[PDB]
Amino acid sequence: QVLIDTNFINFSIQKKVDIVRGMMDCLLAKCNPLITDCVMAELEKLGPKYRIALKLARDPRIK
Amino acid sequence: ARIILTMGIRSKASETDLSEILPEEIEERVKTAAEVSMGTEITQTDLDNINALAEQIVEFAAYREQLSNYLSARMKAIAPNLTQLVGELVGARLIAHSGSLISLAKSPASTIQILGAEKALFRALKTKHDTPKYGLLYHASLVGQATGKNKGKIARVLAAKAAVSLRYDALAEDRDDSGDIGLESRAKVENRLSQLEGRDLRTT
Amino acid sequence: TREEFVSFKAHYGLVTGLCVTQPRFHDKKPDLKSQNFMLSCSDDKTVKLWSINVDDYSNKNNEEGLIRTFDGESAFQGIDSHRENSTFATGGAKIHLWDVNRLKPVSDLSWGADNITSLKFNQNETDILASTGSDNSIVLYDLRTNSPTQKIVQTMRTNAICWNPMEAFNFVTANEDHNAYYYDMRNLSRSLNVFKDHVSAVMDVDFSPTGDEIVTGSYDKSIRIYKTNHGHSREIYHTKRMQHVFQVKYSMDSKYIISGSDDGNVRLWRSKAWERSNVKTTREKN
Amino acid sequence: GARGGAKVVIEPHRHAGVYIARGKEDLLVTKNMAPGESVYGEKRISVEEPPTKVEYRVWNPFRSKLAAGIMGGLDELFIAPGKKVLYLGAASGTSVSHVSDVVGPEGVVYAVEFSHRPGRELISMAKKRPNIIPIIEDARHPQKYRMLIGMVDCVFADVAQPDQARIIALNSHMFLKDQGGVVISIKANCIDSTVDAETVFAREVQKLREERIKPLEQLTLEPYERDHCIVVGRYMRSGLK
Amino acid sequence: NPKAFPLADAALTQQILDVVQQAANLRQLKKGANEATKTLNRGISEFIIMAADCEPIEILLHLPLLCEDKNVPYVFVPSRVALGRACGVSRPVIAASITTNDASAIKTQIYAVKDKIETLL
Amino acid sequence: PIEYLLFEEPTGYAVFKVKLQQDDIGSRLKEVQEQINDFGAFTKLIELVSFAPFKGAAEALENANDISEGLVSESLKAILDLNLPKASSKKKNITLAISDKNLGPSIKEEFPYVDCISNELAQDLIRGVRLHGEKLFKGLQSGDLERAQLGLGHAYSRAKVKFSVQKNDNHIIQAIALLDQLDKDINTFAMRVKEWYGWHFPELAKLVPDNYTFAKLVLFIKDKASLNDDSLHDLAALLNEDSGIAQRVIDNARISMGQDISETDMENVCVFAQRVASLADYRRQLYDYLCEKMHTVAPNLSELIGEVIGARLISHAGSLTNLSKQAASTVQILGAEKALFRKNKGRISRYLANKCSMASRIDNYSEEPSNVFGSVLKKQVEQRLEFY
RNA sequence: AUCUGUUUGGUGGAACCUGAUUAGAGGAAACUCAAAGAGUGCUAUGGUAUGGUGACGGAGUGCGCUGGUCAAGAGUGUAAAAGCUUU
RNA sequence: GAGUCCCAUAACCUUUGUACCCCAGAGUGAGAAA
RNA sequence: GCGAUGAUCACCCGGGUGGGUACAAAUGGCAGUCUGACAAGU
Ligand SMILES: [Zn+2]
Repeated sequence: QVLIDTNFINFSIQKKVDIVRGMMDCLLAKCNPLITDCVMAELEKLGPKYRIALKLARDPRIK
Repeated sequence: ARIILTMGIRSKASETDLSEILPEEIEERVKTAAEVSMGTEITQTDLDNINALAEQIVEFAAYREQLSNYLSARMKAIAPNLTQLVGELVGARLIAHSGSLISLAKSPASTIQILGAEKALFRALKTKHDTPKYGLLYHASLVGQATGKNKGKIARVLAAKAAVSLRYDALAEDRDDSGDIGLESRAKVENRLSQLEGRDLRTT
Repeated sequence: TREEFVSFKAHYGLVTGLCVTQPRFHDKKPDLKSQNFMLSCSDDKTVKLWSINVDDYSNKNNEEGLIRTFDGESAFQGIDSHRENSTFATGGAKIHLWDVNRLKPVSDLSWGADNITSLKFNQNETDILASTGSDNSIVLYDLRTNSPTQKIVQTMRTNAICWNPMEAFNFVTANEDHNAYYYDMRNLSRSLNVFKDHVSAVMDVDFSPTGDEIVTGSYDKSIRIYKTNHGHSREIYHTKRMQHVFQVKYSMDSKYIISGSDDGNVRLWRSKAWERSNVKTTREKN
Repeated sequence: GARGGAKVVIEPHRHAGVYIARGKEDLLVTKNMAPGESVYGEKRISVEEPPTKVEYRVWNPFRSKLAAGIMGGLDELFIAPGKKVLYLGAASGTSVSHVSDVVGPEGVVYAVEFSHRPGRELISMAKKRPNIIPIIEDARHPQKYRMLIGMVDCVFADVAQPDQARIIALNSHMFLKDQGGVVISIKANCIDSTVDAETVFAREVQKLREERIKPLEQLTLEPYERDHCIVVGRYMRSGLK
Repeated sequence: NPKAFPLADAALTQQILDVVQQAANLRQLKKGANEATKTLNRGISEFIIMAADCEPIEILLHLPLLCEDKNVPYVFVPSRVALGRACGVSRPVIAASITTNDASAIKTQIYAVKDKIETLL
Repeated sequence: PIEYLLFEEPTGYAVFKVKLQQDDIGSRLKEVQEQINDFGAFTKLIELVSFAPFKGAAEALENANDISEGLVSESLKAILDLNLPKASSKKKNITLAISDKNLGPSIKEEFPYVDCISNELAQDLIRGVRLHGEKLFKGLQSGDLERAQLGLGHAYSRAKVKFSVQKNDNHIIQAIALLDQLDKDINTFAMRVKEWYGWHFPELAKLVPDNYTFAKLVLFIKDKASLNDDSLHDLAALLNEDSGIAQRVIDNARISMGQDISETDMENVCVFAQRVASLADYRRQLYDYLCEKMHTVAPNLSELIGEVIGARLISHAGSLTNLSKQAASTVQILGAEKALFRKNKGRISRYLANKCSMASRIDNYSEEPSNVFGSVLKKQVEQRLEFY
C-alpha cells in the first residue's frame, strides 16, 4: 500500500512512467496506490496548468 | 420470613395484604416488584420447604424473645439491685465475665468500669499509653444519655454505685427481692448526670 | 449523505443532456416510491432511460439499469421533460418531441435549418417550451399548436434558459456577452431586466423556487446571485479549485446552490452565506 | 506468588473503579459487586472495613482484553462508576462482571450475546449482579432490542467478527450519546488473515472515521495477546475535524 | 437444531482427517475428551474435532462451551471410528485437539482447515 | 416529508407529530446535529399526540417479541388507527417514521394509506426521542423507563433461551448448605439440653446417651420426683426396655444428686428440648427433598454415586455446569478433601471419577435427563470393582 | 563494659552551586461580603400567537374538501378477451 | 485524669479426645496381558 | 475373550514410633484487671 505525494505524480508524468505499472516494475508485486484528500486538494489548487496531472490522479485504479 | 408465609408466590402479591407486617409505603413497593420481578417461578415442592424454613425463622425469633424474658426474670431475682441500675442485659454480662456473682462482688469498682476491655487495658498499661475508660458498661442506658467527656465520668460514677448494689446482692443474707438499694443508687447517678450535663463550657 | 445511489457508463461520447423525470407508461405504473428514473442524451445519437433504486420509503421487502433506448438520426445536444405528462423534447440538429412509449420522435419542431443548442420546458404553463439556436436566436414553442410561436435574434448566443417558477410568462436567459437578460414572453421586443456583473460568458442560469432570485454560472470561475428586481449581483462565490462553472441549480427549498465545474467536482453552497440550517428558538428567530 | 495467606495493600488506580493490590507482585483488582463468590475462579481479596467484610476480585489480563489494556497503559477509559455501558460480544461474565464492578450500583451494563449456550450462564451471572441486563440477541440487528436499551455513555465491542465495523456502527448510532465513548478490541486474524496485522488495524480505523467516530489512541496487547489492539475513540456526531 | 453442530460435509471431513493424521506423526495431536479439555484450559488448541455419533452425544457437549468461551474453532465429524483411525490409535476417538506449535511443519495445512472451520461456524 | 413518528417504549407505544421538518441537504452539518442534543431546539421539531401504555408485564413481552420480529400487534394496530388520519392509497399518503425497516411492510399491510420512512432523517428524530425520553412526555405517566427495561430485558432474553426452573440446580446447593447446618445446630442445641437437665437429673444424661431419645424422654420426665408405675410404662413405651433404662431411671430418680431447678427453668428445658425436636423433623423433611430434587436435576449423577454425595460434589464445583466443564482429573481432586469417591483402592477412585464426570455431562446438557445411562455407567463400575 | 563505630530512623540545616518567587511566607473561622470560570438541572415549546373588534358568535342550507364501492369514458393489450394506467 | 470502637462475647500456642489420610496435581497420556 | 467412553505410573521391633486434615473440651499458657481528692458555682 503506497501513499502518493503530489510531486510524485508530476515527476511521473515528466518521465512517462505509469503509476500502477511503474510501481509493479519497481517492487515486482501488486501495489495498491492511495491518494488522500490533501494530495487531491493540492492537485486541484495547482491550477489549470496541471490539469493533466489531475486527470491521471483520478484513474480508477488509484484508490 | 413473615412475608413468605403470607404470600408464597409473586402472583399472590396482587391479592395478598402485607398491612400487619409492613407499613403502607413498604407493602405497596413489594407489590410493584412482584409483577415486574426478575426472578423465576418455583414449584410447590420448593415453596413447601421455603415455607418450612420461614416457619423456623419466626419460631426462632419467638423463642429468642422467650429467653430474653427468662433472663430478665432470673436477673431480677438473683441481682435485683444491679438490674435497676445498669440493666438486665449489661448486668448479666458483668456476672458472666467474672464467672460468678461472688467473684464480681469482690472486685473493686475500678475493675467493674473496665471489665470488658482487657485487650485495650493491658496493651496500654505495658506500652505506657492512656487506658480505656468504658469497658463493657458502655452499653448501659445511663452512659448513653451522657455525651462527650461526660461519658467517662458517668462510667466512673456508675461503676462505683454498681459495686455498692452488687455487693448488697451477693453478700446480703436477708435481701429483699425489691431492688430498693439499686433504686436509690440510680437516683444519685441521675442527679450526678443532670448537674454534670447542665454545665456548659462555652461562655454565655 | 453526499453519496451516490448508482453510477452508469451511459454513453460512449459526451453526455450533452440529462433530466430526471417520472415516466407515465400507458400499461404500467412505475413505482416512483421505490425507483427514480433519469433520461440522458449524448452526441453518439442515442437517448437512454435509466432506473435507479432509492431508499425514500420502506414499504417494500430491483431492475436497476437501462430501461429503453431511443435512437436518433443526428447528434443530440439538449433534453428536457414535460412536467405534467411523459412527453420529452430533445434538441440536436433538430428539436424533436418524443413520447416515452414510442421509440421514434412523435413530432418534429423546427423554425429552420439552424441547430438547437438548449431547451427548457415551462414550469406553470407546461405546454410552452423555449429553445436556443446557434444563430443567436431564441425560439418559443407551444405544444397545444405543435408549432413554434416566436423568434428573436440577439447579438450573441444564449447558453441556457430558465422559466420563472412563480410567473408563467417570464424567463431569464444566460448570454455570452457577460450578461443575463430577463424577458417577458408576450413582449420580447424589450427586456425586463439585465444582469451585468460577470466578466466572462454566462453558461447557466436558474431560478430559486420562490422566484425572487437567480443564480448564474460563468466561464470566469464564479457564481453570482441576483435579486430579480435588481440588475446587479448581491453575492459572488469562488474557489481556487473551481475551474469553469458550467451548471448551476437551486435546491428545491431555495436554501442551497449546486454548481458543477469542469474540474469534475459538484459543489454545494449556501444561498445565503450567513444563514444556518438549524431550527431556531423564538429568541434567535426574532 | 499470590498465595492464599499472603497480605497485600489495596490502593486506587488512575482510573476510577479500578484498584491495585501491592506486594511482592502487583495485581489489578476491582471491588466485588456480589461478595463471597467468584464468577470464573479468580482469586479474591477481603478487607475488614469498619466491621463490614468488603471483598475484591482479581482481574486477569490474560483472560480479559480490557484488563490487558489497563496493563499496557490506556490513557482514557470511558468506563467509570455511574455510567451506562453497552457490552457487545459478552460471551460470559469473565469480563462483563469486572465491568459491572467498575460501573457500580448506579451504573448499568447491557450485555449482548448471540450464542445461547454462553447466554445461559450470562443469565445466571446477571442475577448475582442487579446492574447487568443480558440481551441474548444478534448484535448485527440492533433494531431487535431497541426497546431494551436506552442511551449509553460508552460502547465496548469485543465481537470477533469480520464485519465488526458495521456492528459497532449501527449500535453507536442508536444508543451511544454524542461525545460518548467507544472501545474496540480488534483481532487481525478474524477480520483478514490474508494481510498483516498492521494493514488490518489501519483499515478498521479508517472505517471508524467514516462512521463519525474519532479515534483517540491505539494500543497493542502484547505480551498478553498476539496480533491484538484496542482502539479508543469518541463518537463525534457534529464533526471529527 | 441438532446438538452436534456444525457437522462437516464429506469433502471437509476428509480434509480434517488428513490434518489429524499428519498431526499424529508430528506429535501435535491430543486424543480423547479429557485431554482435549485440558488443552483448552491451557489455551494451546488450534481447534477441536469431535465425533457426532458418540453414544451418548452429551459426554462431549462441554467442549463446544469451552471452545466458544475461548473463541477456539470446533467442528464435528460423522464417525468416531474414522476419527480414531485417522488419529493413529487402535480404538475409536470421540474428541481430539490440534496442539498449537508455531514451528510445526504442517502450519499451512492446519491453518487452511482452520479457516474453513471458521466459515462453517 | 415526515408528519408522524412512532416510538416503542418498554411501557407502551408513543405517537408524536412533527411540527417542523429539519433540513435534509444539510443533515450532516454540525448545527443540525447539535439541535438533536439540545432540548430547547428539539421540542420545536416534534410533539407528543398519543401514548398507550401496556396493560402489564405479560403484554410488554408479547409486543417486544412482535417488534423484534417486525410484526404489528393488536395494541400497535389500535394506537395507529386512533391517531393516523385516513388518506388515499395512491393520491397521497400519511407519512410515518419508524425505527425498523422490517416493520414497514407489516404496517403497510394493515394500513395501506400510510407510507413508512426509516431513512437517516427518520433515525435522527428517533435518536432525539430516545435521548430526551420522559422529558418529552409532558409528565404523562410513563412509569420509569430505566426500571422497566431491566424487567423486560431479562424476560426477553430468557424466553429465547427457554430458561426453565427444571434446569435449576442451585436448589441442591441450598439444601446441602442447610442440611449440614441443621446437623450442627441439632447437636449443639441437644448438648445444651443435656447440660440444663443435667443440673436437675445429672445421671439420666448418662442413661440415655442418644441425644434425640434423651430430649423426648426429658419432655416426658420433666420432674424426677414424679415417678409412677403407669409413668414407668409410658416411658417404657418410649424406646424399648431391652436396655433396661426404664427401670434404671425410676430407681435412679428416687436416689439422685440433681438439684431441683425452678418451674420456669424446667419450662425452658422442655421448650428448648422441643426446639431440638422440630429441627430434627425438618432436617429429615429437607433430606427427602434433596433426594427428590437430585433425581430430577441430575438423575445420572445421583444414581451413579448417590444423592447426597452428588449434591456435595455439585456444591464443591459451585454448579452443575462447572462440574461438567472440569476434566476428569479435576473432578477426582474435587472430592479428595472429604473422600467423596473413596493402590488398588485409588484405581477405583480414579476410575469412578471419570464416570462421574461423564454422568454430569449427560445431566447438564440434557433438557430432560434420564437415568438410563446412569444405570449402565454404574454397572460398568461394578464390573471394574469385581475385577480388582 | 570510663568497649567499639558503622548502618537505619528522627532532630538540625554553615559554605558553594542550581531553580522559582518577591509591597516576605503562612494559619483558623462563616446561615459574612464581593469579583469571576466550568459543569449540571428545569417543557426550556408563537415557523409566523385566543374561535370572536355586533367589525361578532351559535343553529341550519348551499358550495368546496376527503375516503372507498359502483357505472360509464379514454389509453394499452388480444384472434376475441382477461388483465393494467388514468389530473 | 484516663484508646469501648485491633470482636477477652476473641485470636494464637500446648495437651487430650473423636473420625479419616501416607500416589503424581492445571498430574501423566498408550499401553496392558501374554 | 482389554484400552483415548482412558492402559501405565516415612521409620522401627504380627506389633510400635513419625507426619497430615477436620471438629470438640481444658479451673492448660500468653495473662498482669486503670488513678485516687478535689470539682462546679457566686
Ligand atoms: Zn489528509
